[PDB]
Amino acid sequence: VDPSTGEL
Amino acid sequence: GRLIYTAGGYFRQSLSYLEAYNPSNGSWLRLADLQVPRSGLAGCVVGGLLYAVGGRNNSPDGNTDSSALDCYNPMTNQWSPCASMSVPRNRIGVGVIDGHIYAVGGSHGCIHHSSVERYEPERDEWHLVAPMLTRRIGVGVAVLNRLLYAVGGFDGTNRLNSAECYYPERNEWRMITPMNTIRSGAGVCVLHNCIYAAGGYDGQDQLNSVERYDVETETWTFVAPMRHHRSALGITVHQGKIYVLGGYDGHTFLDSVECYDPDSDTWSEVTRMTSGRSGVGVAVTMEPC
Repeated sequence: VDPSTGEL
Repeated sequence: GRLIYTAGGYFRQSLSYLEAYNPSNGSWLRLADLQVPRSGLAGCVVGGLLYAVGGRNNSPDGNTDSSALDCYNPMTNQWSPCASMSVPRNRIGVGVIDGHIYAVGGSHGCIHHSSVERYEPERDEWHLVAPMLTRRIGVGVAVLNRLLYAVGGFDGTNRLNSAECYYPERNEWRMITPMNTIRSGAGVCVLHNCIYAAGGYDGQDQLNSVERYDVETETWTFVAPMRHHRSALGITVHQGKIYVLGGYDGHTFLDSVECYDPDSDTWSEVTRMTSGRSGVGVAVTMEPC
């Protein structure tokens, strides 16, 4: 998960 | 009466939603979906038309950074493709000057851009301009007094707090005072004489702090923080107010929409998007039909 966007 | 348009975004996968909010009656409207799903894109308005720039289609069938530029006409409620940028730009930054669109930084694959492109509507062409002094993605971009500002972002190694300014007549970039907080994926807009940086990610937690830069005094100052912490948020200005839509707080994709009133330096929850999401392009223009 990307901390900055929440994208997988 | 104008409206706040929100294009694309991300919730479980990149979305192609085009929804609009009317601050006058608090209602929403779903419009023609984007031809291709995308998030990390940037929106902007020129000559009354809405433009969706770059981003990425993060789907189950795979990631695909986009170099596409598409136009949406409120008059017909239809999307038309435009000339594509010389390179794909995910988590892009966008600003407009004299009817010209500037695509700033962004990422392609594992590469972080420092390049910049300028789009000419009438001629329907893109052209590279002087590259930023830094490689930035998740960068916030805003325009004030016909000058373009690139704030925060990620250069591949570190989240940034630095920011710079582009002076058209010289096609040159100059660093400016850095922020007080490392910010990646913050909502960056202009209101009066200041460039605002709201939320974002400092490498540790989604932020709720907001700081503004005074072009004159050349300094940043913290203002009232938003209610919710949020990164990769949509932002825009409307009738002297800052509107932040959605974003990710580290636990859930927000659907809350906060409003900032400089006069009283306070935030308020004004509505909720039909559903939570992050990385949505935002812009203001006339209402449809």
